[PDB]
Amino acid sequence: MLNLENKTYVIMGIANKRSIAFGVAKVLDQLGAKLVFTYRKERSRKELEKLLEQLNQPEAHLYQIDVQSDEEVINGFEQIGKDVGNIDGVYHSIAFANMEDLRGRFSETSREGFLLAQDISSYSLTIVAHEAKKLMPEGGSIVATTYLGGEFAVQNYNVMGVAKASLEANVKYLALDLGPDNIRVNAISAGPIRTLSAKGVGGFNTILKEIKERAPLKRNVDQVEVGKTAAYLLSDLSSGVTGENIHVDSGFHAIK
Amino acid sequence: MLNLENKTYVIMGIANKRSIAFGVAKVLDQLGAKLVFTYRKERSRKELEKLLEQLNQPEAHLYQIDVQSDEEVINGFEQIGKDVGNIDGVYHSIAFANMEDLRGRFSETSREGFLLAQDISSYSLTIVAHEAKKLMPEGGSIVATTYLGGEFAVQNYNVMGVAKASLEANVKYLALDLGPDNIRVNAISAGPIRTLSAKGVGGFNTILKEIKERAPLKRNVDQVEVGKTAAYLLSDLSSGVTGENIHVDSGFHAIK
Amino acid sequence: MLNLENKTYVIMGIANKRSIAFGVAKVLDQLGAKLVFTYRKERSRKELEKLLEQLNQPEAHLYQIDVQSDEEVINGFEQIGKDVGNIDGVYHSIAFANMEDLRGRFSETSREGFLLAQDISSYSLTIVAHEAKKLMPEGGSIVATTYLGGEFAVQNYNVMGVAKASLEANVKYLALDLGPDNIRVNAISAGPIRTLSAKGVGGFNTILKEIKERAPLKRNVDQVEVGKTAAYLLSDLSSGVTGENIHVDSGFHAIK
Amino acid sequence: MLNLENKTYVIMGIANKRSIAFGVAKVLDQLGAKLVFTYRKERSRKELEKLLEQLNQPEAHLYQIDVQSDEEVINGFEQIGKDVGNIDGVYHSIAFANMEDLRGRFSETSREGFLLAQDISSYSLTIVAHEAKKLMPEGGSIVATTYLGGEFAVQNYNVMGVAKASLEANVKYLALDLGPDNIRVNAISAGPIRTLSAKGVGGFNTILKEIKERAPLKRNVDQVEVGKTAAYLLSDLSSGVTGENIHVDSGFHAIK
Ligand SMILES: NC(=O)C1=CN([C@@H]2O[C@H](COP(=O)(O)OP(=O)(O)OC[C@H]3O[C@@H](n4cnc5c(N)ncnc54)[C@H](O)[C@@H]3OP(=O)(O)O)[C@@H](O)[C@H]2O)C=CC1
Ligand SMILES: NC(=O)C1=CN([C@@H]2O[C@H](COP(=O)(O)OP(=O)(O)OC[C@H]3O[C@@H](n4cnc5c(N)ncnc54)[C@H](O)[C@@H]3OP(=O)(O)O)[C@@H](O)[C@H]2O)C=CC1
Ligand SMILES: NC(=O)C1=CN([C@@H]2O[C@H](COP(=O)(O)OP(=O)(O)OC[C@H]3O[C@@H](n4cnc5c(N)ncnc54)[C@H](O)[C@@H]3OP(=O)(O)O)[C@@H](O)[C@H]2O)C=CC1
Ligand SMILES: NC(=O)C1=CN([C@@H]2O[C@H](COP(=O)(O)OP(=O)(O)OC[C@H]3O[C@@H](n4cnc5c(N)ncnc54)[C@H](O)[C@@H]3OP(=O)(O)O)[C@@H](O)[C@H]2O)C=CC1
Ligand SMILES: Cc1c(CN(C)C(=O)CCc2cnc3c(c2)CCC(=O)N3)oc2ccccc12
Ligand SMILES: Cc1c(CN(C)C(=O)CCc2cnc3c(c2)CCC(=O)N3)oc2ccccc12
Ligand SMILES: Cc1c(CN(C)C(=O)CCc2cnc3c(c2)CCC(=O)N3)oc2ccccc12
Ligand SMILES: Cc1c(CN(C)C(=O)CCc2cnc3c(c2)CCC(=O)N3)oc2ccccc12
Repeated sequence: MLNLENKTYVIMGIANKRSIAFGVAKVLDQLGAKLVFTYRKERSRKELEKLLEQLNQPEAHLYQIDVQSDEEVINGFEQIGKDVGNIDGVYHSIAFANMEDLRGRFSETSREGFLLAQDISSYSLTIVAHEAKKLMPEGGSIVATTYLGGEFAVQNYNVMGVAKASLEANVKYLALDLGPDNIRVNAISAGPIRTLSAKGVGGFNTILKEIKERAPLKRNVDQVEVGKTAAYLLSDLSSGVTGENIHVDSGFHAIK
Repeated sequence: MLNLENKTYVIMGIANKRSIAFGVAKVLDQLGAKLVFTYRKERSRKELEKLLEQLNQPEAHLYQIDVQSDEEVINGFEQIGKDVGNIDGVYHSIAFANMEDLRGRFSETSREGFLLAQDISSYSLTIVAHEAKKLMPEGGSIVATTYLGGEFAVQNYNVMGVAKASLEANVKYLALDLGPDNIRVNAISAGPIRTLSAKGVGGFNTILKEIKERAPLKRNVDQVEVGKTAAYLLSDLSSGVTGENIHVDSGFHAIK
Repeated sequence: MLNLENKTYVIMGIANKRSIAFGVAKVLDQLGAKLVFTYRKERSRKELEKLLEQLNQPEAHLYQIDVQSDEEVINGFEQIGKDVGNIDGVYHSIAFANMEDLRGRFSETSREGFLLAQDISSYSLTIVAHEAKKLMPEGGSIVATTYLGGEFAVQNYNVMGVAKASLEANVKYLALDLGPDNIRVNAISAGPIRTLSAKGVGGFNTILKEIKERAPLKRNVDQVEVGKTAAYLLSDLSSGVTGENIHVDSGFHAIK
Repeated sequence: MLNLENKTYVIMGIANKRSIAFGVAKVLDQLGAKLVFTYRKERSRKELEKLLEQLNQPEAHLYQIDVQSDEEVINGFEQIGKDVGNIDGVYHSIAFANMEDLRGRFSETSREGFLLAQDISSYSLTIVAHEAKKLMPEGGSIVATTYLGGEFAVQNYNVMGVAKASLEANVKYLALDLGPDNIRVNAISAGPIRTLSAKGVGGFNTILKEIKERAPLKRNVDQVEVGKTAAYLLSDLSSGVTGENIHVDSGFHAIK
């Protein structure tokens, strides 16, 4: 159990050493997995290669995939299959909204900002799952990252809250559709973590303080803690579990 | 309480006599409310006028608003304010997805089909709320229609399930944003009803049969039953209630 | 709709003018309903009679029923049926735990304290429903009062939180069992209100302050607001609604 | 990660080879854990010893603890601490209701039957947690078994449904109370499994058939699958997770 030595996972959404998806990569790597990484723009390839040398993987497998492009997602997973073969799962950690939409009054959200968030943060999972399934003929596990703001209205989270609720339903619909193909689809609801996606978010230290003061474990979580739950979900330990959303958040989801 | 004689409501999404929104109109009308109706295309105006004569309203207030158009939503509510004055609330009953997306494997959903459903079925509430609030300077109530498929993966509901989950989160975010303006925003989760939106949906009679056999009240609900709950939500009876999703479904939501 | 003139409701759990159940009584009374009141101990009868003269009911119908006694519940509803006839519904607002259990560490709860809370705060609904149904041969509506602490762990609520979760499940099981008899069973999740049940609860003003600062309506709710939702639930306006838990809490349930 | 060689767990509620808790024991045992077993009555000791020889544990640690007795729970965990030392966690799989209460109309449930179910199926976790914490001075993990009938009204589950809702809230309150002591408390919501607790349950094969036909994985789960999720929850893989209820049910919780 949990020896991932002959398993291969595609990880999407690493930006830097603080990325939640890099906590996932470190844990899967320590368990022996072969890892494939995707990134949005060619400008990020070098820093990502360099970051990933930390894992000492025998081969650096990196692919430019902008999930806004059908062509890039299809072509990318096809190239992954040609280069590395079939895979055992996908870790999805991609989200975006225009910054102006993460501070406004939500009622002022533009149509374009709303659809943009849905496209990147929710639809991306659907097309990734369809293309990744082609590499998983004997089944596999797909995991997406979410936040409690998809379950409750959190101040400022605004359009991303609606995008995460969409993502969370996307996970259940994919679980239903792909279950017969022995592909499980689950989410991790991570507590707040200081990453690049916290940059420009006002009052972020106040959010971190509230968890510390109120959550059952009276502390915040980190990327490795999300990564350990991701290993469980990506592995056969979680074989009977699908369409689930596991909170890795020091118990915050359970209190009011 | 519940005398709606000096109140005005805008109702969006009546297609015909079987529309859920027409059950809402009949109940509000019987309570004495003045009603304003919107419709998508000019081709539908005459049948809608004719249908609405059944309510014997002293004045027929009807406006062409395609919620896919920012201009039409802004201009429409502005014209409503000029013609009838301030309003007390809005009933939103608008949803759409391409039919091909309501029978597929969900994983095969196109980007365009996904975003289309989000645009009409979820974003429409956001822009309607922003424009309607301009007519509600002393506050008001906004109600949207949803389905259990936004909370759970239901077979075939597919892209509409993700759109309804988005709508349901939209309701909570709007409730948070507009609460300080004394505007409440709530949803009704209606059980299945044979309307125009059931047309082409395979196995619809099987869905109706399952409710009859399994729901606590052992019967299906109707449009007037949704309308009675909509009156409660649109009126001051529900003054302490916002961001809520009330199931009008014979108890089906409560069983498994 | 909502003319309750030829309807009779039994209200259980009024202690004084601040009781949530008295907000319910005032609203139902203003709607024209005939009301029957129960109370635990004979010592409370006079103050309750006096309090209830405020409603100017043509007849004072009051019954001593300690819900810990099967005999008193059976005999009480039987006497109600003999004196007033069949009823249209029951409003249940009864809860108790030993004070020592509402401040402890929850893990230190005694077996006796735990079972006491379950007995009064949850089982009471089950036996009341069974005895009340005998007075509702053409159907009716039963409503119970709950708190968000039954859905989430709230500090200090402790054994009452477990008792309310039990009550909330009791409501769904009763809804399923009694639905075929056209008896609906629902809960109201009231926000915090300064009543006799807040007495001795440390930090209660802090709880009230958090709602004011964080809930969508940025204010606390009152007993009349709960009473207006109770009228909706007790009346035919809510005819398609059962096993539901409606939050009357300024939207607090919808945020995090 | 997940090497449980220097860890000790107490497992409560094994009846025979089909017990969910025995699936838990097999998985933890294969991971290298030392196991301690409890049982209700001395009559069961021999069959349990014999069953447990299958695990080839170097020492057979078995204790008679009837969770209805405060003395037996306190004395039992105290004896466990004296014999084996500190422990790393507890797996709780104990439930009971009178059979007459699992087929009735729920509204006919006796006070004694209701409280009995609460006592064994819910309060037992509270006292076990308080006594077990004494053996976990550096922290630990407590896991309880639940069923979807604690979240929704399932036909016939009746008083056990209310008992499981109570258990599920018990888990959140314990998580809050014990979090500062670095003790995590979580539940597993297992899908239906043919065990001794299915004996006498009418229509059990129909329940199993519905999962197979409707759940995302289109199959039922087994005791080992619950055991693998229990290993995750009992180990440090789940370090940021508490007050959670993980569904091991082929995705059934996610559909309607
Ligand atoms: N940071 C937090 O507090 C939490 C974040 N989350 C969620 O976790 C996920 C990842 O968050 P992060 O905080 O680790 O984000 P960050 O470190 O900024 O990584 C964002 C990645 O998302 C990528 N990304 C963003 N947009 C796109 C796109 N259109 N196509 C492809 N990738 C895109 C972004 O470029 C970048 O990856 P690449 O460098 O591989 O491209 C997101 O889904 C986020 O919503 C959940 C709970 C708490
Ligand atoms: N029928 C059912 O089983 C249930 C439906 N619902 C929901 O109820 C709402 C209304 O459903 P309905 O079943 O009454 O739908 P229907 O009678 O077909 O009315 C649809 C309306 O939605 C309108 N509509 C659709 N797309 C658009 C658009 N882009 N802009 C403006 N209006 C649009 C459509 O034209 C039409 O109204 P107008 O004739 O006023 O335009 C929808 O939100 C639907 O998702 C919920 C539970 C159960
Ligand atoms: N106060 C609050 O913040 C909230 C209370 N609630 C709930 O509302 C319900 C009523 O609360 P309250 O705050 O109005 O309580 P209070 O005004 O103290 O009334 C308590 C009643 O509950 C009665 N009661 C208590 N125990 C028993 C018993 N064993 N048998 C019969 N009645 C019992 C108590 O005596 C008394 O009524 P009578 O005077 O009619 O007997 C309770 O179920 C409570 O848990 C919910 C949300 C917020
Ligand atoms: N079987 C199923 O379909 C499911 C069961 N569950 C739950 O799983 C748990 C265990 O179920 P099981 O189906 O494995 O039950 P079974 O194999 O009959 O074991 C019951 C144990 O619970 C014990 N038990 C029962 N009552 C008591 C008591 N008062 N004190 C101490 N132990 C008690 C019973 O004796 C026996 O253990 P011991 O032989 O160690 O004593 C229960 O909490 C049950 O509610 C959840 C989902 C699906
Ligand atoms: C917590 C929390 C986060 C972290 N989190 C859970 C997120 O999901 C962040 C998602 C995100 C998506 N798009 C952008 C940004 C963040 C900032 C930079 C940018 O230009 N676009 O973001 C918030 C935004 C507002 C309020 C709270 C939060
Ligand atoms: C129930 C139920 C409904 C009713 N319902 C709750 C809905 O929300 C229907 C929404 C809907 C949206 N767009 C379209 C259609 C229906 C049919 C005609 C069309 O061209 N587009 O629709 C289903 C579709 C699949 C499965 C179940 C259901
Ligand atoms: C809010 C809130 C309440 C109000 N509420 C929702 C309740 O349900 C109160 C229930 C209650 C039950 N039994 C007793 C008392 C209160 C105080 C007096 C007594 O001797 N026993 O009580 C709390 C107790 C602790 C923490 C928060 C709260
Ligand atoms: C599923 C399912 C189960 C399995 N399950 C999840 C359970 O939790 C069973 C719990 C249980 C508790 N007490 C007793 C029994 C079973 C049968 C023997 C006895 O004398 N008492 O039990 C049901 C009972 C009715 C309906 C469905 C179910």
